[PDB]
Amino acid sequence: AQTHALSNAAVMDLQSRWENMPSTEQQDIVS
Amino acid sequence: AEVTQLSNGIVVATEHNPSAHTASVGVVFGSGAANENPYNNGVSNLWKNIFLSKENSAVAAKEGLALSSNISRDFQSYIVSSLPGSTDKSLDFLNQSFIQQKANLLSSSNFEATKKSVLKQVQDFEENDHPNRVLEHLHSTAFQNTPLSLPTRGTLESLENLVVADLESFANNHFLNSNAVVVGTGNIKHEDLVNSIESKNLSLQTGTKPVLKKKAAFLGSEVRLRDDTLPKAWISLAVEGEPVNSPNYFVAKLAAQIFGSYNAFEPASRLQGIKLLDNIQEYQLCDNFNHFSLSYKDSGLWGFSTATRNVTMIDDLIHFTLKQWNRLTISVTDTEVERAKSLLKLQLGQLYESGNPVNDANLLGAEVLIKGSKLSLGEAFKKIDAITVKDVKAWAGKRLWDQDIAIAGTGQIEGLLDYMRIRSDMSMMRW
Amino acid sequence: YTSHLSSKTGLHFGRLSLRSLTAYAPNLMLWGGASMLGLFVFTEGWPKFQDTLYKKIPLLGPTLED
Amino acid sequence: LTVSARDAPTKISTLAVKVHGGSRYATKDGVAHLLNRFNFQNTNTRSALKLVRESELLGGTFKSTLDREYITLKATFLKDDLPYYVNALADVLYKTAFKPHELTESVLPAARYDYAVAEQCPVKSAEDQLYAITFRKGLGNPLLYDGVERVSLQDIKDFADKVYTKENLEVSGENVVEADLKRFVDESLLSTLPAGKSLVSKSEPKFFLGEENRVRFIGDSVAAIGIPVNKASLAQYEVLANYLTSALSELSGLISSAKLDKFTDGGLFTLFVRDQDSAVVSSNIKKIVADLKKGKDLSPAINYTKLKNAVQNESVSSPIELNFDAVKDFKLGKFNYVAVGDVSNLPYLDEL
Repeated sequence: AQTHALSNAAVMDLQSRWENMPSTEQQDIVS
Repeated sequence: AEVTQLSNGIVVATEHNPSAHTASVGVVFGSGAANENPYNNGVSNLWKNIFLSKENSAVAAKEGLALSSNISRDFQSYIVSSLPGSTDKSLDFLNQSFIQQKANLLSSSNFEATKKSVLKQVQDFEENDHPNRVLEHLHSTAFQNTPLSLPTRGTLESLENLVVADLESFANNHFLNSNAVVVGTGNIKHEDLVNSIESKNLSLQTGTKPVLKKKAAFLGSEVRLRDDTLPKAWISLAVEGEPVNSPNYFVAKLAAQIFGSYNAFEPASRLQGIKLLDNIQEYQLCDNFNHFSLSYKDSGLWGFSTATRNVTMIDDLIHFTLKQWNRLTISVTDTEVERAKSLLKLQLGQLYESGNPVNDANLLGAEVLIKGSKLSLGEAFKKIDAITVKDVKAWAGKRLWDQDIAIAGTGQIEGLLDYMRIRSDMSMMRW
Repeated sequence: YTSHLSSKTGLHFGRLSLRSLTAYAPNLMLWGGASMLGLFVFTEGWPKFQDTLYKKIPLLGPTLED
Repeated sequence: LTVSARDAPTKISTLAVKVHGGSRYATKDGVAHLLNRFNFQNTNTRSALKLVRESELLGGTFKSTLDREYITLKATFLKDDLPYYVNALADVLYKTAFKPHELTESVLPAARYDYAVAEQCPVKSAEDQLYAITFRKGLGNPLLYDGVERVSLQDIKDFADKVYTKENLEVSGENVVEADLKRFVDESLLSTLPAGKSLVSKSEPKFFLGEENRVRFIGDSVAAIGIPVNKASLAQYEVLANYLTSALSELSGLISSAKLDKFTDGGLFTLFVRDQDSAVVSSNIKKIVADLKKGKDLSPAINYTKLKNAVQNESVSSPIELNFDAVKDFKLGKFNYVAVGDVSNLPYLDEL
C-alpha cells in the first residue's frame, strides 16, 4: 500500500549483511 | 484419555482428561525467538504483550475466560483457558481477534502504551533478576552468530526500533497455516476435533515458513559482567546437549538428574544426596544447584547453574563439580542409576500431569510440532527402564569428555579462573 | 515394592567399594603396563637391560655392533 | 480420622495428611513454625536419613508445608509404593523423638534463614501486621519464630501432644485407590495415637477493625489495606478481589495483589499498593480508596471469578461450594491499614 518511511530493522540488516538473509524476504523488501 | 492427532490443513491435537475441569483451547505456533533475526528482537515479546493486555481486557469484560501465553524459543503458546462448557466461545474469540482482524488491535495508542510497558518490564528484569539473566547470557554466548542466541525478551536498542510495519511483516511471515496447530488440552473430546475445521475458521496467510539459512552451532566462550555491587555470585556451566527427536533425550535427562537439585538452606536436602553434596556440605561452598539439560529442535544444552554466597570459594565448587562429572563418565554405581531412574520417573509424572491445563497444552504443542506425534508417557516409562549403565557411559563418553564449555555469570565472579582452570580439568589426567 | 525393598549392602572398606574396584581393574592394570613401558623407555645404558631388550625386539633394535 | 481419595488413570500419585493445627493454635507464638521445620527428621523407630533417603531411592519425595491453620504433610510417590509411605508418614506423625540436642543445630539456622528471606519483602510484613492488628491474640499470631521468646523443648513437645492426635486429624491423597488407604491406616501406627479433641472453632473469631500500625522499614513502600469477612457473606469479597486483581477494571496497572486468604469460618480481604518511590503510593492509594468507597457495580465479572476459583483448586479437600449468583453491588464501609517502609509521606487514616 505504498509504505512510507520503511525504517525498521530490515533496512539495517540489509545494509549490514545481505547474503545471510534467508533468500525469502529478499523479494518482499526489493518489492 | 489418549492423545489424538491428524493432518487436515492445520494440525489438531487433543489430550482428553476428565480428571480436571478447566477446558483450554489455543494455538501453538512453531516459531519464535529462534525464527527471527538479531536486529528485530522483541517482536514476539511485543506480540505477546499487546495480546495479553488488550485481549484480556476484552475477554474478561465480555465473557468468562482468562488468556495466557508463553514464548521459550520457538513457540507462541496463546492458550486461552475456559470452562468445560464454554469452548466454542473461546475458539470463536481466538479466531476473531488473533489471526484477524488485527486493525482493531494494533492502534497506535495501544501499541505505544504496550511498547513503553514492555520497555519498563525488560528494564526491571535486567536490573532485578539474576539466574535468568545468566541463563539468557549463556544462550547468547553459546550460539554466537546463529538464530538461537538472541534472547526471548530482547534488547532495548532492538525494542525501540520497530513500530507497526515490522510487526505486521513478521506476522505475515510466521503466522501461517503450515506450521501452526490447535491444542485442546482440558476435558473436551471431539467438539474441537470438528469445530476447528469449519466454513471459515482458518488461519490466514497460506504458504510456508521462510527457512533459515543456518540452524545452530556451538563454540566455547565466556560472558561475565563482573560488578562487585551485587551481593552474591552467579555462574552457569554448559555442555552441548542432545536435540529433540534423537535416541539420546532420555539418557541425557538421566545423566543430568543423577546429581540433582540442591538448596543449602533446607533441612530436607543437605542430609540426602550423593558425593558432591556431602563434600560441599562439610565446609560452606555453594548455595544452590540446578542440573538442567535443555533441548531444542536444532540443538540442546546440558547445563549446571549455581548462585553461591561465598566469594573466595568459587574455585573449589567448580573443581568438585567437574571431578564429579568425570566420575559420571568413568564409573557409576548401579544404585545411583536406579535412584536416578526413579527420581526422573516421578519428575516426569509431576511435570507432564500437573493439574493446570496450560502446561500440558504447551508441552503437547511443543511435542506435536517437533516430534510430529505425541509420545504418551506410557511409552516413556516403558523405554526409561531400559536405560542401563553401559548406555550412560557411552553417552557421556561423547557429550562430556573434553568438550568445549560455555559459562556466563553476573555478580562477583572475579574469583573465577578464566578458562584453562575450568576446561582442561574435565579428565583429571587419570581415567 | 510393598513394602520392604530388601536392600543389600555392598562390601567396602569405608570409601572404596567393590563396584569401583571392578570398574578400575583394567585401568590400573594397564596403568601398571604403561608405567613399566616408560620404565623400559628410561633405561637404555644398562648392559643387562640392553642385552634383555636386544633379543625381544630384533627387527627394530639391532644396534650393538661397533 | 476420616479419609478420602480419588482414582486417576495417571501413574503418579501423592498422599497428604492435613493436621488441623498451626499458628492459630500455638500457645507460644514461635512454636508452630519451629515444630513444622522440626517435623520430618529423627523418628525413634528409624533414623533421620538412614531410613528416609530410601524414600528417594524408592521413587518419592517428602514435603511438610505450613499455613495459617494447616500443618500439611505431603509426599509424592508412584502408584506401587504406597504402603511404605503410609507407614513412614504415620511414624513421623507419632511424636516419636524430638531429640533435645538436635534443635540448636538442625532447625534453628533454618528458621533464621526462613525468617530473613521472608521478612525482606514488605508484602509479608504487611500481611502479618494486618492480621495481628485485626485479630489480636486470637486467630492472628506471628507465623514465624523471630526469637522474641525463648521456647523450650518441653513446650514444643507439649504443643505436639496438644495437636498431633487421632481425633483431630485428616488424611487425603489423590491417584490412590480408596480401599488401600481405608485399610492401610489401620495397619499402621495411626490407629494408636491418643484421641485428643477437635480444635475447631464453633463461632467466628473475634475481629478488630479501624486500628492501624506503622513501621520504618528500609526499602520500597507498601500500603496494605484489610477488611474482615464472615462466612455468611464471603462471595462478594472474593468476586471483588478477582475484579480488582484482573485487567477488567482500570485499577489494574498499580495494585500488586488482592488475594483473599480463606479460613474455616472467615478471612481477611487484603490488597496492596507498592512502588519504588514514596509519593506515587500516596496518590495511588488515595484514588483507589476514594473510588472503592464510591461504590462500583460488580456483576460483570462473575464468570471470570468462577473460572479462576475453579482453576485454583487442585486438592481433594474441596472448599465449600460458594454460590456465585447472589452478587449485585458493593460499597466499602470500615477497614484497616498498615504502612511499611517510609512513613513521613504515606497518608494517615483520617484523610484517606
